[PDB]
Amino acid sequence: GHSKWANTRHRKAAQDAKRGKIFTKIIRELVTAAKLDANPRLRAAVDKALSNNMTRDTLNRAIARGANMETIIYEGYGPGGTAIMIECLSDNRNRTVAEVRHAFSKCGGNLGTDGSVAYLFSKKGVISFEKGDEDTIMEAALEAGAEDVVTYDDGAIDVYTAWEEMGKVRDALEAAGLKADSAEVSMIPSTKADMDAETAPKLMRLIDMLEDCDDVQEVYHNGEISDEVAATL
Repeated sequence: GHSKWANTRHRKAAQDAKRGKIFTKIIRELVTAAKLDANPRLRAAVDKALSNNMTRDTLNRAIARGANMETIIYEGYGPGGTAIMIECLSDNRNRTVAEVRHAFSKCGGNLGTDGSVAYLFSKKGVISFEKGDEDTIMEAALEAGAEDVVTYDDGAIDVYTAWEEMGKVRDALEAAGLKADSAEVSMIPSTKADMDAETAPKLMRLIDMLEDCDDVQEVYHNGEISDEVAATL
C-alpha cells in the first residue's frame, strides 16, 4: 500500500504555489556557492535549479555573482513522532532558530541536539523514474554504479547512488536510452514513521510553516504515508 506519489503528492502541490520563495532560495544557494567559488557545492545547486525549471542564463547570472550568509542545520520531532532535519542558509542565526522554533511550537514539536535524528538520515543521490521497465532500468543502474533500486506499487522507480555520483549514474542511464524523470540529492531516512489522517495534515502543516521561512533551504522527514490515508489530505 505504498506508492511514490503518496510521499510526494502533498507539499509538491504546495511548493508549486510558492515558486517565488523556491526560486529565490535556490538563487541564494547558487550565489553563495559561487562566492565561496567552491566547486562541489555549486554543482548541487545547479542541478536543483534545473530540476525546478530555472533557465540556464538565470543560473549563470546567479553564479556570475562570484552579504555573509552561513549554512546551519537543525533537528527535531513532529506529528506522529516523526523525525525531521532542517537545512538553512542565513546571515542571522538567532532569527533563523526562532522562526524554526516557532514552527514546532505551532505544531507541537521540539528541536534537539545536533546528532539526534540525524544518524537516521543518509545523504544520497536519487534518480527517479515515474514509469518504465524495472529489470532493464535496475541493471543499467547497478551497472553504472548505483547503490540500490526501489520499485514502488505505482511502478515508479528510485535509483539511489552515493550522493556524489548521482551525476555519473544519471548520465549513464541517459546515454543508455534510459532517461530519468528527475535526479536530485536528498536525505534518506532508514526508518518509517507511520501516519494517520490525524498526524499527517498536522505534519504537513509543519513542513509548510518551516518551508515558509526564507532561511529554510531544505526539510526532510520519515513520515511515511499510505495511499489509503494520502487520499484524505
